[PDB]
Amino acid sequence: DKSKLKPGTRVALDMTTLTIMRYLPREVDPLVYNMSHEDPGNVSYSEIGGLSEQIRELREVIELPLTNPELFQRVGIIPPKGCLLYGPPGTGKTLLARAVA
Amino acid sequence: SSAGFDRHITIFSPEGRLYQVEYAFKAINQGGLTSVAVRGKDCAVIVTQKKVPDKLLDSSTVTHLFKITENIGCVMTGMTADSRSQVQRARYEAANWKYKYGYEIPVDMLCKRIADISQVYTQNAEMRPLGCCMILIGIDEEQGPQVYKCDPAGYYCGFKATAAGVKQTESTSFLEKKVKKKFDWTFEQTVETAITCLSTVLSIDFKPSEIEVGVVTVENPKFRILTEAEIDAHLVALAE
Amino acid sequence: GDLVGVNKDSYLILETLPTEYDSRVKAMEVDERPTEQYSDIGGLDKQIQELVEAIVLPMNHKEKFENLGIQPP
Amino acid sequence: EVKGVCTEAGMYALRERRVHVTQEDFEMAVAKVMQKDSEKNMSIKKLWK
Amino acid sequence: GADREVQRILLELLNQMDGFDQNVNVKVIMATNRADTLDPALLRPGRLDRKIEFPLPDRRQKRLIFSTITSKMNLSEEVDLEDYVARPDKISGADINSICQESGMLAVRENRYIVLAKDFEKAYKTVIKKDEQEHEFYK
Amino acid sequence: KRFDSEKAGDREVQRTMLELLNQLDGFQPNTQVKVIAATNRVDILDPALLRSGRLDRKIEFPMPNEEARARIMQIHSRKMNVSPDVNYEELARCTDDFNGAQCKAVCVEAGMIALRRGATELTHEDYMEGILEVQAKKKANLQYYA
Amino acid sequence: GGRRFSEGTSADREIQRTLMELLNQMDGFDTLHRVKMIMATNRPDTLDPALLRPGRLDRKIHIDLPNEQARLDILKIHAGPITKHGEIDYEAIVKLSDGFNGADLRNVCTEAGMFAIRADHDFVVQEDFMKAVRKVADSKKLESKLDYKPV
Amino acid sequence: KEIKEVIELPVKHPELFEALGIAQPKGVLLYGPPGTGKTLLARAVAHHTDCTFIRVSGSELVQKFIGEGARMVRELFVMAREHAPSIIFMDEIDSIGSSRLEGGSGGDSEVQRTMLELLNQLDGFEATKNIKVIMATNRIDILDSALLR
Amino acid sequence: ERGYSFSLTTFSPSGKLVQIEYALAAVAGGAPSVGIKAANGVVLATEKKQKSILYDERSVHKVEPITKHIGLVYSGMGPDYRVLVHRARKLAQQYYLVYQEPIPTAQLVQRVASVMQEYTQSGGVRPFGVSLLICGWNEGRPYLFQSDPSGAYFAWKATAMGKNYVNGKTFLEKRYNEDLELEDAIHTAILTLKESFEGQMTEDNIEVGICNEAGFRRLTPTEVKDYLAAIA
Ligand SMILES: Nc1ncnc2c1ncn2[C@@H]1O[C@H](COP(=O)(O)OP(=O)(O)OP(=O)(O)O)[C@@H](O)[C@H]1O
Ligand SMILES: Nc1ncnc2c1ncn2[C@@H]1O[C@H](COP(=O)(O)OP(=O)(O)OP(=O)(O)O)[C@@H](O)[C@H]1O
Repeated sequence: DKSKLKPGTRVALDMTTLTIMRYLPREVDPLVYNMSHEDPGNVSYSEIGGLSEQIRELREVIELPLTNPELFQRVGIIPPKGCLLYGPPGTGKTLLARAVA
Repeated sequence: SSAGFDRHITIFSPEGRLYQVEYAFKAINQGGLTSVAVRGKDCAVIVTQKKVPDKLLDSSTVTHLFKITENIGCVMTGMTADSRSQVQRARYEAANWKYKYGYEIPVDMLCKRIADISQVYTQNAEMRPLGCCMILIGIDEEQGPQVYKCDPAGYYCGFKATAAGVKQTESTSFLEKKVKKKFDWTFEQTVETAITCLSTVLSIDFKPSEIEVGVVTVENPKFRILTEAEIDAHLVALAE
Repeated sequence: GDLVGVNKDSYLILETLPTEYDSRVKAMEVDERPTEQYSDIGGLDKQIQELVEAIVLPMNHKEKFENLGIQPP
Repeated sequence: EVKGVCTEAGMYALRERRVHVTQEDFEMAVAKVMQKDSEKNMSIKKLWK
Repeated sequence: GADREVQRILLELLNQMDGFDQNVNVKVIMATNRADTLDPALLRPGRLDRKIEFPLPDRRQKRLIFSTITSKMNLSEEVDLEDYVARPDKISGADINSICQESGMLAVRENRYIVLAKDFEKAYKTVIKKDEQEHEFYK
Repeated sequence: KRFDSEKAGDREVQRTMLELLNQLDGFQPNTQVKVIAATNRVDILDPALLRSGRLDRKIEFPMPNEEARARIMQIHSRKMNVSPDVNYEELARCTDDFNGAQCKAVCVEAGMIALRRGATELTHEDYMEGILEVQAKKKANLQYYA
Repeated sequence: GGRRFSEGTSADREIQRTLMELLNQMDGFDTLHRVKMIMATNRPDTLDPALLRPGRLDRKIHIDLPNEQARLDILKIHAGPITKHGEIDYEAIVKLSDGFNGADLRNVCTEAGMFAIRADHDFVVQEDFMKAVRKVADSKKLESKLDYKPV
Repeated sequence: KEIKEVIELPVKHPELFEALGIAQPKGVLLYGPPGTGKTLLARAVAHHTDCTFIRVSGSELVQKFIGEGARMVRELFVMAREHAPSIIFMDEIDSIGSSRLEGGSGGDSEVQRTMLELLNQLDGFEATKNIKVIMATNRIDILDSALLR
Repeated sequence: ERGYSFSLTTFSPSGKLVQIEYALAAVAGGAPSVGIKAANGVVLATEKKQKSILYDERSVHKVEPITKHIGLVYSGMGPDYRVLVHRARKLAQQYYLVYQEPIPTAQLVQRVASVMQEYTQSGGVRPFGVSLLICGWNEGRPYLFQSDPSGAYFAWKATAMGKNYVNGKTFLEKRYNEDLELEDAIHTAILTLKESFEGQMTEDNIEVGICNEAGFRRLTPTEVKDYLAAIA
């Protein structure tokens, strides 16, 4: 299927014939493999307290584009990228990254 | 950026600014208090809450409403130690106007004498610029009421209704919406707006025990601090 | 990230090769700790116990701290 | 900068669809290119006379 | 051994920018944040002629930007934005887009599809909490 | 003592500080290995890992008492031949502002002083000479002071 | 992150180049689609304002420590699955505590568990919590210049 | 007029310079900070000369790994001596040619070998002839001073 | 104080003074102003704004008289302006007590700039952040001078200061001629102030003072409302 062989894709050549056996999608770079595979905490919005104003507001901007973009069609407006969790330490800012993951 | 010692003493920056004086503008906000001045057609209202943290503390030695002369009162925001030093200067130079000139000082001329002194503290580099604000009221002959505001930079101007303290940008935004619709202003119309602006910005709906009212009138030019009973009288009257 | 043994001709994965690393933390590995009797310490016996309460009982009583509902520091 | 003045005077006559050029076209052209941080002000260079 | 590598990139850039071939029918566009920082051999006319500044959008341009965003937005029938045009505390162009998004994200949240002219005020108060005024001193 | 960007210790420390900190609690639970990390200074630390979660069992080390130091000197003297007529009241009284390193250091020196004169025993005279050998009699008459 | 500036000891020139790479790639010429970014720090005072400008980081959010009911709620969460008898004066624990940290109220739930296992008790008593706070209160107050100044 | 009678005059009438008793110049440095007459005057003398013109920018000799960027230095001049009526032009000798720094700290000694080769080739072995070099860069306070004697 | 008295303005290694150049930066970012000298009188025009509808315009005045025939405006900052106004008020009195004659306009500017220069060399203080425009119609001929935070005087036909002053400088360079009348000068002064203004130009947004040979005269807002009809 030579139409898929886009100029800049990655393939696997034969050792002797040298012709193309199988094309390969991308690389992984096993350095950043380690930034993928780890468990957060199996936490369930119940290991966190006194923050439901901030939590629900944060979940609003993340969950809705990745679940239901039809609301954003009915408005028309494109959703924004992301948020910043600034705060004086120990408040529980790394605990949220457990929860959303 | 910072060149020389422009973060420390009152000299200029390469951007043509300075920094100590604009630090002093937000040296008021450590006081944690907001005061509102409203001038009507025949009156001038000053309203200011007070915070009483301790039960072991008097309800008499606290209120910032001071009396400069018999026809001029004021209110102070910012820190307290710098405020009372500012007031003794204003009491002192009001009396020298009498001894030198003979007649009672106008409320406008007093703000020049204060803002000149605050200028010099900005000006010579080896002294502190006294961060606290200043609001005056008073009745002038053939000019009606006036409201002024001295600043720690050293400038003043007249106003119609202007608050100071912590919350201005919500308080002045409300007063603009109140003034530009061109309503009447008599006496109790002026007092009720001075409460409800401070009521809606602070969002408290309080008991008549925190705020103090310092109105002056054309018919009675004496500076007068209202009783807590009659403060409660106005508050239930505007209440429907 | 694994250092597998590879045939020189077929290029086949057949070995595991236990995967060492930099020599610097190898130089940091200090084994064979001599047994020092706690009574060599004078006057600091409260801090000794509070340490032994902190670490050694999490090492021994692994299941006492799990059924109670807490986590050892 | 002589080229820049020639291009800006040419560009001013372009938008008017005109093959002619005035003395004023160059006067606004040099003033475009003469944009420096040592601003004129008359007070930078006269206090030091 | 690093500042020499940046320096040789500059010299390599300027040679094939303007050397002996003056390579025709190509155009070079650049867009940084600060131009008083870069090399004064770059800013010379005949190598870079258009010194285009992008200032902050003033008044009479907010009405242009508000018109274009809300041309695609299905907002309210009788809201006016004009009170939030003459405001001080200069506003960058991407802030307007954020205000329009923050309004709509508040508009979704109570299961609604249209504007009641209160979410715009929340979004405006939300985005403005920063450092502020000119202090009415030194004019 | 962070947020301070001042040369030269403004860049190379804070990451290694952080890569420590994000390793301790971090994202994944690290209930496999215990950290018993120790300093000799408290207030220079910034409150970043200084809170709970990380190191929370604050173990202060007090100054060793007269009774603690006299106990320590008795421990280090146990391995050697000592005459039993040694008062620990005199030892605890004369030892002031020492630690376990310095109480050991006198006990080594007082034995070697006894090695010089060739006796097989110890007395309070040896330790007083051992104490004076530590600082080597710090006394400079500044001569301004009457 | 941090702020751009002038001639700056060439090690720092790299990190600005690393930062300029990050500013371009996540929001630049190309369209970042179905991708969301969660940034989290403690010092948002001095950064690049081109990094904090909206469009790439739309809604920043502050997260405060004290509520006096959150510390009640944090306490109920961490002391959820612990064997006791219900004789727990939570209010006096809330009142006497300067915990200010859900990890600290996790630490308080750890300490009272440590005293309860002493003297052979499967249950946890309220006095263990009172010893748990005073160890926490002492451990914090033996410190100085513990500043907490953000933007 | 200086450039015409420092280049075309040693070529078209060498017997004049061989009659006084002094040797002919070969080294020309051009410098002007805003770039005024730094290429036009080069390209003009490259136009009406009827002589071979070689232009090499001072940014090309860097080549990826070691030695290769050094070997083509001498390979240029033997081509330059192959055609005796020729002039080599250098463009922006500012990076290669700055300063001999330390080796363990920064100031990597890799392009330094070429600067050693360039200075020791034209006058290290034999004083050659009919070879005129032209160097054009601004910033005459940051490049090395040993080739400036 | 103690006896420090050390000048905090010294020469750069280049050979320039640093703080005066920074004080000129504060003047350039101030309120715009214009002044035109037109063979029968001199017209001063400043540009006064108000951040709210809550301020009062009958209180703070920019055009300020000095003797009876000498006016004065500024373009820099506000509180420092009022200092050297009161200084110049007293400074014109010692002339009139001694000489019993109104002070010439050139004689003030020699004295005011001498106050301002000597102020910068002395210790412990910063320079002012105000530039001035002084005018007056003394002995037939009118006058128009300009000072600066360095303390140097000039003699303009028509200048401008504040924001966008170079734009107003080129505008007057084409607008001004050899001579006009006083009313034509007012019409071009509002024209050049309308260059960098904002949309509302009422009787309150500008503030204009003239100098007749009959004397100094400050314009009330009634005429400025009436003269702004078909302005520029
Ligand atoms: N508000 C809270 N409610 C419940 N638990 C909390 C809360 N705050 C912190 N925790 C506890 O803190 C731990 C997570 O660490 P946390 O996120 O507090 O560190 P952090 O706030 O990220 O510190 P830093 O800001 O210095 O990076 C979790 O084990 C959690 O039990
Ligand atoms: N005397 C001149 N006559 C015509 N054009 C000139 C003259 N001097 C300079 N220029 C213009 O200046 C531009 C720069 O060319 P020039 O050779 O002077 O410097 P340059 O080589 O570009 O500088 P650099 O060496 O930094 O690249 C050219 O486009 C040229 O047209």
